[PDB]
Amino acid sequence: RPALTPSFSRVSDPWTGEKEAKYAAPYRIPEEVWKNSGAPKILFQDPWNSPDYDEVRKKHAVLVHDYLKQQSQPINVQTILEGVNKTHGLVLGTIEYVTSLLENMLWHDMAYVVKPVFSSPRKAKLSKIPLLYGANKYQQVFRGTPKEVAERYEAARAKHIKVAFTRLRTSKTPQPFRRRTDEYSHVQASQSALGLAAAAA
Amino acid sequence: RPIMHKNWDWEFVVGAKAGRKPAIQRPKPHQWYYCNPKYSAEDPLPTKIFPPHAPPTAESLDDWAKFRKLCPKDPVEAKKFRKHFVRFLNQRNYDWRTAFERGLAKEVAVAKAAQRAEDETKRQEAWHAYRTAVFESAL
Amino acid sequence: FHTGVNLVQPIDTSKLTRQIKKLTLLHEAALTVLQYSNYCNPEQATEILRRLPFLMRHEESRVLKGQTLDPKLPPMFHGLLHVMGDRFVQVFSDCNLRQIERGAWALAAARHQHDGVALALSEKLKQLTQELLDLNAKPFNTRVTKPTPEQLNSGIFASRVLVPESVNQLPVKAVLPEFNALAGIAWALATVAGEHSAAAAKAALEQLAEKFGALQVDPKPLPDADSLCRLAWAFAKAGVHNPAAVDKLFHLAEERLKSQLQAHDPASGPLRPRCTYRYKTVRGWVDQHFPRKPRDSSYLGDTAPKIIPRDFEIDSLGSLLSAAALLRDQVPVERLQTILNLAAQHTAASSVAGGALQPLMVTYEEVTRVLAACEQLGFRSSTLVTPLLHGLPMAALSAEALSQLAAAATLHHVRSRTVYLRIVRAFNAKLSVSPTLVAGAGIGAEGKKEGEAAAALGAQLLLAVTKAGLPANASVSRIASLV
Amino acid sequence: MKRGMTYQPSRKKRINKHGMEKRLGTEDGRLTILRRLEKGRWRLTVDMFR
Amino acid sequence: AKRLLREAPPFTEQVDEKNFDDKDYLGAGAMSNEQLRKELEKVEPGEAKWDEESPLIPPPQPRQYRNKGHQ
RNA sequence: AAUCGUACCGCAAACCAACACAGGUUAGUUAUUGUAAAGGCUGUAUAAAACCAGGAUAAAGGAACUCGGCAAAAUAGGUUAUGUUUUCG
Ligand SMILES: [Mg+2]
Ligand SMILES: [Mg+2]
Ligand SMILES: [Mg+2]
Repeated sequence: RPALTPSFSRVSDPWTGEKEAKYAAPYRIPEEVWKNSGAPKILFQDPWNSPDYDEVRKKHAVLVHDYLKQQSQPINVQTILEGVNKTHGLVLGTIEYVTSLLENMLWHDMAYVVKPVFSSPRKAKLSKIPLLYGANKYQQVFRGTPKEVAERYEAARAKHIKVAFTRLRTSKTPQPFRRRTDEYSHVQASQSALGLAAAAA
Repeated sequence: RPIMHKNWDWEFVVGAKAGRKPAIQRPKPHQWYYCNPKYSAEDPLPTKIFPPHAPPTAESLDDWAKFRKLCPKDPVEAKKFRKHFVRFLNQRNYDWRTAFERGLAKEVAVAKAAQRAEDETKRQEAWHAYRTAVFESAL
Repeated sequence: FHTGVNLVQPIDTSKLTRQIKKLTLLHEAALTVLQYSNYCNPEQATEILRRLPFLMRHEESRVLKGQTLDPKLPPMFHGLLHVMGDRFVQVFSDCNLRQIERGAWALAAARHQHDGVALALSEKLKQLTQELLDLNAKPFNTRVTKPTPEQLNSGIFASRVLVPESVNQLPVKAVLPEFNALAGIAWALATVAGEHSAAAAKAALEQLAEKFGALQVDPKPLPDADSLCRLAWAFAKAGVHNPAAVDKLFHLAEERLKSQLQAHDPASGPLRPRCTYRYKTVRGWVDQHFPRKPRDSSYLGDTAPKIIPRDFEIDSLGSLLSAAALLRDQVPVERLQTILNLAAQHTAASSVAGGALQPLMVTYEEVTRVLAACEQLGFRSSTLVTPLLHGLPMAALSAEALSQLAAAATLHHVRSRTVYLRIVRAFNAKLSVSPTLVAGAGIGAEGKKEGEAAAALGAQLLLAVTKAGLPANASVSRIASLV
Repeated sequence: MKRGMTYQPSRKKRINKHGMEKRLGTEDGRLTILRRLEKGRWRLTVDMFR
Repeated sequence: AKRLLREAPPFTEQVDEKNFDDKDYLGAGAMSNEQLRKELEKVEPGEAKWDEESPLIPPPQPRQYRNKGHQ
């Protein structure tokens, strides 16, 4: 249930970088009429967050992630915003909000960014060309594009073999061992029964 | 005789309520049965010792039968082998409690979060009705 | 890099992998399946499927002497298969050949029917039929160093530890190296095919039968006995009619049986099958053609090999012959007779050491399975039944089973006083009085027989013994007096 | 290093070194017991209890 | 400590993966008792001799375990 | 199948140090990628002296300090064509 800003031009996004409130008066009035009149502003707009602040943010991320998976090449943030809104309707308002969602995906390796090549660090810092983003069909354990991921895995694979044989040569176990800890108690048994009941219903 | 005890006072187990022997503060595995506030001398004594945290799937465990098959024939190695088996059994009692405490913490956090969402919804709905009245009164 | 709250996925990939490898009970499996089934990659989704059939059997064995299995478990086992079956279909397009083998086998082993999986397998079987039956085909290679973008969608390489892999040198002069993989998939398709996916499965198998028949070469490593049985039953269940393909399949089975007997020296000992011995190694596993000596490791707790049979055994001969009876009309009589004679030679040679008889243990279920096929095929032989009776314990069998065994021995013209005595002695010890004859129960049959039913069993046993011609003995005399 | 920790209690050591069974095993120990009887000490050995 | 020098002893649940039976076989449509009686009667009473067996026959020998290649 | 141990403290305000002592005290287990589940614990009332202790920043110069680069600071890490010395490692 998206809500429009007092300018009636876009929807407000659930993040700390949003500086516009949601219009909630029963009647539609221009901003200039009531903003300078001196009346309390809370009578016209809601400056707070919704009760489902965390759940809405998670839903928006899934919409962005699914759209990227349907794409076949990296695209800009502007294209992502237009594509999501066209498919589902006016649910996202700004490109900064989408960028924040993408940063979370990049941190956890759910997406990747293609960066340009620059001759000097200062040119890279001052560059203003938009970036391109892609998505991984499944979560990976390495950063970068699929070509970069393959290179990183190859280095990791070599290191693992190097370490395992060095341990064997120095009279250590090739593979570390642990003990199995029991993590199934009476609480877990009752959770499983609850899960079956919900699934049946 | 049953294999496991099923009638526990859960207020006592979690720690909100005192036990039948308040002098004991941390019951041992074999002391849980008699510290239970719902102890009764008419109930048959279980054939095995389990804490209240054990799952109901432990009734099919037979640990000493398996130990005998793995028993080394050298007495010196046998004594050490037995010592580690007793260590394994004792530790299993406190793995169940740790899982019990972590599992309940997650359920509590979910329920507390759900209540927080409902309270905010009621407050926002009440304010909206008040706001509407102001506009209607002013015509 | 994976710290904080993930707005897309509820559980980290690495943690989910840990839980899957740590499963020992169905309740623990249900906890994982019912929560994160929508976030498994093909590597994780297929691993769960393979474990489930083994977890169900484990719980059935956890029951103590005086207890019974919880009735709520079997319903939950099939519930988990259905949920994982749906996820298998969703990620089916990103699986490898080996991963598809695991998922298909689990459903086929559990006898769970799923239309979505059957349709997906039907298309895959068509694609693989023209690729794995080509002469210029190479074996599957697990030594991947720089995966392609499509290989990153299998989830194998999203790991924080070393990925185990085979260390063998792949053959470079093999013909149809992946025939066994195709045979298993086809059998699974027939078994998993449902009511709304039967037509698609049959059509895909018919194309495979035509391609298999129109082939002028044999795989360099002959297909395993298990694979041959699976393919034969794939045609039998699906109703594929192709005598050219059927005859060729039985030819391969005949060739393998002869090869095993040709390369066997009786002086060494009783015939035993050739097997693959798989051992754990630093970088993975290694397959050998012969066993190692027992070894003591400073780090591993178990150095025993995993034995994967390749030649025929009594278990597999009872399934291949069963398929032959179903497909009798499509097999020439000459080929059927040759296979039957080879089966008898395999059985006789497997239970003889030096110049003396050394019986090999068998179960009652196995004996009945073999005999049932022979009765349908009308094959009578004493060289195939005598070894089976020497190795059959007769202490926990019901009275009815003993009577049936005696009748079977007489019909097959078995000439061994020891076998007859071991049967009559066991039957006499089970026939009790009180003035009503009572025949005891056992593994062979369900329930006890009293009155006329007990008398009928005794009469049949006496008739078989009389035709056999055994000299009078105490056990037979008591039975006759009671009856 | 910090001093003053020359006593490290051990029940088995105390009984073996100063016990009644030890005092009665030698002539000199028996003379020690007599000296303590003559002076009239209420407890004869560290090992004594009722 | 947390790091073990070798694999721990098998004290936890052990799931067995040996001797798994999943092959297809025929049904239980065997002959009736009357048919067996008729077949036995039809048997010719051939006066043949018994085979020469060893005085002592060893009891049945257990079979070795088997695994599957779906690793 | 009898007999003895089972409460409470146990890196500590309960044990060894005369103390509620910044010291001493064995083994077994647990969460955590860049972090970290369970559990556990908690400080009389103020501030815009000198001086003392432990930190932070500092123009221009850079050992001129001092018995002495004491103390403090400092790209500290990895791979190198070539050269030197070797008991040739
Ligand atoms: Mg205590
Ligand atoms: Mg300065
Ligand atoms: Mg100077």
